[PDB]
Amino acid sequence: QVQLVQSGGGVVKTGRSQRVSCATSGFTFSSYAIHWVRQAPGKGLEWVAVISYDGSNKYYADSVKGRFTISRDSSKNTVYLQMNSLRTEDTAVYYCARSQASWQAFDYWGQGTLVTVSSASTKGPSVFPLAPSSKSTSGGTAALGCLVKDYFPEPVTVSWNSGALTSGVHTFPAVLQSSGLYSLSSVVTVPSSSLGTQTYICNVNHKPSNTKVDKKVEPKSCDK
Amino acid sequence: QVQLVQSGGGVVKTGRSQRVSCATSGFTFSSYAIHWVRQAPGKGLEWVAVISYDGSNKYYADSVKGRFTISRDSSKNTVYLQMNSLRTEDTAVYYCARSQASWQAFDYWGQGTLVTVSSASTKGPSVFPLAPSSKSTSGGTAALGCLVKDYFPEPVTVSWNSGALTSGVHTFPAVLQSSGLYSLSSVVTVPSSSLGTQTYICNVNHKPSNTKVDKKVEPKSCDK
Amino acid sequence: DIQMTQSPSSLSASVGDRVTITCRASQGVGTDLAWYQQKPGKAPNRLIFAASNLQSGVPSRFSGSGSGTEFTLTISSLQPEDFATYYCLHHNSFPLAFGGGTKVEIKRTVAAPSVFIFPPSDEQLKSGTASVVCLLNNFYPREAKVQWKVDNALQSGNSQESVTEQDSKDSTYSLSSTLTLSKADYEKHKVYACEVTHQGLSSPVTKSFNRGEC
Amino acid sequence: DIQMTQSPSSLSASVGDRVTITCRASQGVGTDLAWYQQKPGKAPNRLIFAASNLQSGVPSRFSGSGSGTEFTLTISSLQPEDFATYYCLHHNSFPLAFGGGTKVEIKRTVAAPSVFIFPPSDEQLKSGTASVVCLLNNFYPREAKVQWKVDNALQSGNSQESVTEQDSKDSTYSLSSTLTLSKADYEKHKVYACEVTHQGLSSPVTKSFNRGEC
Amino acid sequence: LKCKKSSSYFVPDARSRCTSVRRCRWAGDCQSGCPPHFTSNSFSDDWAGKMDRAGLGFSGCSDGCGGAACGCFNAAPSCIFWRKWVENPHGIIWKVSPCVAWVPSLTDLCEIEELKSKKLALAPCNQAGMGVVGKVGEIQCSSEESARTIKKDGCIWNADLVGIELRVDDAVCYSKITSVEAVANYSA
Amino acid sequence: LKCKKSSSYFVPDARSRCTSVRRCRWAGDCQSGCPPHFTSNSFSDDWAGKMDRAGLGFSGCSDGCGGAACGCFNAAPSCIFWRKWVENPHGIIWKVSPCVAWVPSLTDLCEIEELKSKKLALAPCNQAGMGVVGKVGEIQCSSEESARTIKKDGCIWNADLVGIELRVDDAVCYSKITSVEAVANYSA
Repeated sequence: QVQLVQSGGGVVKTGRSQRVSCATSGFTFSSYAIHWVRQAPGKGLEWVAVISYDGSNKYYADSVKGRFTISRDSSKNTVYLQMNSLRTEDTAVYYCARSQASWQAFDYWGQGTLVTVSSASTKGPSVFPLAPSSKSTSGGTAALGCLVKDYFPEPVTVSWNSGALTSGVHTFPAVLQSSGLYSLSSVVTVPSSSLGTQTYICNVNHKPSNTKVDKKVEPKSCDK
Repeated sequence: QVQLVQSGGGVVKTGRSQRVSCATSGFTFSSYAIHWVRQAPGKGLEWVAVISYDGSNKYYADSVKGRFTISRDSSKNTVYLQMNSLRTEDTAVYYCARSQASWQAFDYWGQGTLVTVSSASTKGPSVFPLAPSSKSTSGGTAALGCLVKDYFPEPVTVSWNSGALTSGVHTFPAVLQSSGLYSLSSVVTVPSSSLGTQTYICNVNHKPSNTKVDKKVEPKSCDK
Repeated sequence: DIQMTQSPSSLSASVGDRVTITCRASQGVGTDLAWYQQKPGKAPNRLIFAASNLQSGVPSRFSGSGSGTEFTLTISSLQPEDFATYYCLHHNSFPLAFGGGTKVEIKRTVAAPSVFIFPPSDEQLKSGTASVVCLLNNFYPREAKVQWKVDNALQSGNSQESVTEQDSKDSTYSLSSTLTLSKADYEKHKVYACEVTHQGLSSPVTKSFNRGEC
Repeated sequence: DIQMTQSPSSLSASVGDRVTITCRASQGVGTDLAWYQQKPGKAPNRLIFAASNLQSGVPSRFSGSGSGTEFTLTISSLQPEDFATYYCLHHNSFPLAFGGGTKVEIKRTVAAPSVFIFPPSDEQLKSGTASVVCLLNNFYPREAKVQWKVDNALQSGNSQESVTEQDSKDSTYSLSSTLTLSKADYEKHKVYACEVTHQGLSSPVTKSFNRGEC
Repeated sequence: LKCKKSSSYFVPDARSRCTSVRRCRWAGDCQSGCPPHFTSNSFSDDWAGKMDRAGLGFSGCSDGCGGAACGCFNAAPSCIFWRKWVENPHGIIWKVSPCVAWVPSLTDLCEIEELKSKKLALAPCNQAGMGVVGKVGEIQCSSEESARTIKKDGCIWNADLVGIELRVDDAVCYSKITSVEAVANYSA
Repeated sequence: LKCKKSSSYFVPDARSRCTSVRRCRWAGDCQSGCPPHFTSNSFSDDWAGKMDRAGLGFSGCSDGCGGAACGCFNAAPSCIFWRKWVENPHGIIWKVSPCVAWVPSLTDLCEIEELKSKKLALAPCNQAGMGVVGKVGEIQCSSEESARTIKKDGCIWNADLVGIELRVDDAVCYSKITSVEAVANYSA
């Protein structure tokens, strides 16, 4: 069966270089063109470039033309996308896909190689509590969480009580603050009556900085 | 046996107040004077104050006279030291000890109840790595650690690999930086050959901010 | 340059339904057009090529048609997996181009959010910045208006929002709004409120706290 | 005001030894003087009162003596537990006052420190401050001078030191010095060294790292 | 005004075809996919074999459906080999001659003489030796014999003028070839 | 100059004694420490009872060692009952008169008349009714008869003028009593 295996993602400074690559089996490499399609986080698909069956024809989207290179190596069954003078917006999952003529639709996709382009630099997550009170008592069911602020780069995974509090949790997708650091949240609703008997601890994973963080969210007195 | 049980410690903002107390058994409480002595962190003993057999005479050192009060509650067998206009230097473990006359030597002591007086506020520990390399290879034995920097208030308890790395550890006393936050260190010796086959994780537990932090210490490339 | 516009940008529909997404181009693109199914954070799949050809192996309930500037993808009977984002691509000329996409979400009954507000933690204030958090919890449909008022003065620009995906058990979303302010601006005021506008609420709901009491 | 000086400020002695600590006052304190044994972070204990009375329950190998301004605490035969800090107190007048203290530790053969140097991490650098740490490890005696050199320029004032108590198993110490600088001052320079001067080392040991190769 | 003619080439009447055959894994072509010794100039003895083995055209292979549902026992993902090519069924040929300068008796115009009908025409065309998609001379032959059957030898092209799209049991050719006759009766 | 005498008191010639008896846990009184009904004016029938139960002085009790080497069967936490007191063994008394103002014919002067010898002296002294430690009249009796045997009835004092410290089988009196005699031979 037909397959295309990317590799080479990572973090990269705004302005620097990166090489994503796409190595294919299943078919006859030098009969098909290859395209790159990229997807910013939670955005649409965007077409990046394509190289013809023999490398003679290369065409580029208008947003990277003049900055990206596609190329191909008959012997390794591989296609390379070179990315120079990278900018922050270029951050995306880069999928490579097969196409027989260079102008036809793509059929088989790659799994994507993620590229994150930021002037930021690795930082650990500050985990804060979001403490319940009678300002979150909604029918004798209260809501409490962790605010995981000012880290880089994604992902951090937040879980509750080391596995035993799952139902009723929502961990929200990161935002990116003007700084270049991520601000995600994570919350659970439990019953008000357990708010005095039950301990609640979130477990944050930032393996991009080998950090691990446990936080106990305890009630606060907001009816003074 | 004669026994004396203090209580009432804690942290307090510079300028505010605190009350520690001493409750006695074994003897005839209101036949004995009671003394208070404090021990600043890693310092000598300093003599603080005293209340005579009946409260009628109280004497205070030159540094707390005008700021501390001693008093006593015959029915509860208690002596109280109230400490007002607290300052940073007053940070100490506070001991109470018996004396028959108001001027004799102390005989039986209390366990000490700790007072921390600071203009600071609760903070989590930033945990940074101390990575082994060819810059700490001393006879085929290398040293790796954690820097637990910029926290308040003590203690942080440090363990390694959640405990199965004990032999050869040195956990240092916290220092207190111009900032006002503690910079303790912690290190372990390992044999070099295990630096790639063995994982090393330090576990910093700071329950004063309900924080826990695991840090993975791995080698870095310094020979380029 | 050619521009592919999809509509509806997203629709909500249910199992057994018929679903029709329209892709529309700003120039002729003949029959050089294709349709893709993308389930979340996965590789898209080709559904349709030549604007009418069923990608080999895609179910017969899928069908494409059109030419020129109009194309219509049609699932006769939405089956539970057919929920995804759906994309059109025109390959009539270089550069190629995709459409915006149409997300096909689950339609369920109208449900109002629980709203909770969390003032900035003390450990966070102390370092120099305050993150006030508003939570709208377990609501449908995904659309909701969250405005922050500081002493009945509307704020503008200082918010970020974020929404969870349609939950696996009730088909309801949850929005979290993080209001980041300087510690000096946070302490300058007493009553902080997030005000929620939703289809499931007859008039907007306010959740507030008074800073000194916390 | 009376001023109590002990000496030696600290001594090293071994089992079976004879030990003599002297407390000295700046005025008469008669015989109103008392001697306390404090192991680290534990309850102080009273050994001697009236300058010469053995506290009820204290071993006979202890004895106090003196009067006026000089007092002598005396162990005839140091036993393993007697390692501790020892303090005098004069209660001749109010305010009472303690002496400086005498630490009596274990004496062992001379041993050289392992010396290691740790540069600041990226996760720390990038946020704005660099703490270089020098570690001196498993050595005796406790006395050691840690001088920081930045590009062959000796540093002064930006360090802290921190020493473990005499380890329970070999009688060896370990010092760590934390050198805090701004990231901007750290990045301005190439060759960083900590220089350890200790008796067990024939020449001062310098351990360095060069900023760029890491 | 007259055309100052540089050299000239031949264009065929190219009607684009394609074919594909699916062989099983158990076959002798197929091992863990497609032979690397199959290339854009290999042929299969199995194809709808009328094929002019000396002609301009392109080949390739891919794995297809393999299973107990696609013609080959044991559930083996099977090989599909395909050729997309151009052919000149009616022997039609046009001589194209670029005009280097127009001379009394606009840029990038060319005289296009039909060879049977000798009917003349004017249209834009590629310069000799450039299989540029879009203009007359996508396919350029160096000799009337080469254009008569689009010999692989005398004739050039891009092979992306022709697309193929595989299906289960046949495939679907596409042609992006600009037709001479569709540029040379409007300006004839 | 002459002395202006206000309300005047008597000072006894105080010698400080003290005593202790150790009863083990079982001598009735003794329990998980000392009985709470023993106070700073309690007496024991055991302390060598020549001592005046109508006299000025302070008492108390403590746990001692419990052990098979500590006087008590079973290693029992033992009671030590102790009384520290003052006494006037040679019956001497001084008439002390604070001088409110020096008057013609150095604050805090007082006449100290001895009562047998009629020996006079001038010295610092407490104002009447103040057992201020350090000064003549730390112990003040309000009557020549009370100064004669220092009754708790006629006399005041701070009881911290006498310190006691217990050992295994006795205790050691310490005395901070300023001797009248030692200020009234120097300033006689």
